Amino acid sequence: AKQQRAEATERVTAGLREVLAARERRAQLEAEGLANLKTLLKVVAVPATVAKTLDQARSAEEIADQVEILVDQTEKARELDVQAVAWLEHAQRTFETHPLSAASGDGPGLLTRQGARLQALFDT
Amino acid sequence: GPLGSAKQQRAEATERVTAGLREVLAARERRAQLEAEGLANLKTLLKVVAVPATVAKTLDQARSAEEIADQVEILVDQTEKARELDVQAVAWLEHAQRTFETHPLSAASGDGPGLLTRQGARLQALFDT
Amino acid sequence: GPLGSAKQQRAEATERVTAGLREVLAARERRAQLEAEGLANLKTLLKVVAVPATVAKTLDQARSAEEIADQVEILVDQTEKARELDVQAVAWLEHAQRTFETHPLSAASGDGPGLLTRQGARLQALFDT
Amino acid sequence: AKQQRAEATERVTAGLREVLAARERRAQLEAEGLANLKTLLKVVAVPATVAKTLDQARSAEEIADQVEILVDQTEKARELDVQAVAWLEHAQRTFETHPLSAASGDGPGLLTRQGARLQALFDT
Repeated sequence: AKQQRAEATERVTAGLREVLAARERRAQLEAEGLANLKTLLKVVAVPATVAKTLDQARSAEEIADQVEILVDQTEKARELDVQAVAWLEHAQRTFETHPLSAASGDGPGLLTRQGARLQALFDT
Repeated sequence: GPLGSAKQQRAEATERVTAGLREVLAARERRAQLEAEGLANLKTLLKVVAVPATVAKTLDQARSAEEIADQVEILVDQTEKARELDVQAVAWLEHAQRTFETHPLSAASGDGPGLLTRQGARLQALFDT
Repeated sequence: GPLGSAKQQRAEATERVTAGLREVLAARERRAQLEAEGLANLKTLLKVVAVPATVAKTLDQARSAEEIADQVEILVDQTEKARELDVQAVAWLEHAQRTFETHPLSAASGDGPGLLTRQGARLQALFDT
Repeated sequence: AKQQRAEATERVTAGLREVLAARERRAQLEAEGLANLKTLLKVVAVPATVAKTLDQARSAEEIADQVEILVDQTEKARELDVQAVAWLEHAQRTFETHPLSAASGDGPGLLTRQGARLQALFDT
């Protein structure tokens, strides 16, 4: 009867030893995995935004969060773009007719020199 | 009298000259004030459509339509540079998604979906347009 | 910017010119205003001694020292003409007194003194000076 | 007794007749005297003031009144003269020093041309 109680106290201690050991090993490997994830992600050029923060990321989760941030920034850039173009075609039209800027006998409109690159923005 | 009416003819001559300058000067001061009014209204007209914060913080202070035109050239450049960053950001995000689907630290395992699974929605949005 | 700072150099040039006229005009307007102040004080100075009614009613309205000078020439002439009337008036009054002393309608009779007897006082006054 | 009463009623009527007659005669002569007084007065030139009124005078008394008036006017003229000279020497002095009128490098004072006749007035 006593034999089974001694054997049990030991199966627990060995169990802890095995659990602690398996954890320390999984940790070290996951670290390697995180290091290599970062390497893999860098194969294609990394936006400056996240690059300087990507390396400091302490888990894959932090990298994913950093991705979300970039996606958010990228959405907001596109709607500024939507405003910016809306205002620029408005600003162009305004400049074409206004006496302080319009194409007179005294030379072209103030925005004629920029007429080229403006039409680029509008179509695309 | 002899003295007094002669003196009066000199005064009228002095005034006709002073009046002459006054007239020229006033034409200038008026052309100025009207151009100023023109600039004020130019700004009002431009603001009818919402002004990008970039341009707004400097637009009201503009001392001529030329300065406003320069402020436009700037916005155009910023917007071009934003648009080529958009290309970089999407190329990398397309790569990151691909990377995440397959990597053991992030892949959809038996333990729940991939880490970027919840963002697949917003991602495919960016990709098509 | 390229457009805006060039425009600024033209504005400063326009203003330097406008400022130039403004400066010339102001020098004139100031020389005028000071001469005006001079005239006002000329009048004040002249009134320190009582001004003959002749000259007074016109002195304040005077548009220059010249008009005041003319108004003086006048007073001098009036005063000369008053002084030669004084000679006529006294010659005749001397004659009238002499006439009255002897004429039966006026002479000191037994009925009381001559008619100009009561005025002999004021008469001899006029005569000596 | 009755003789003296009749004679008395008549001495009164004749008395009135004589009184009325002596008065009408004294009147006519005094008139002649007034006419000739006027003539005598005119031997020496008559001031314009009184001349136009001297002829209309209806008695010697009115002529004397007209004399008084002339004497009054003549006194007042002399004291205006006293003022006028007082102010003119003051006005001269003022003009000599004041910048709007003074003898400059640009020609003499405004009252220099009148300097001559002014000194006439001051001395006499």
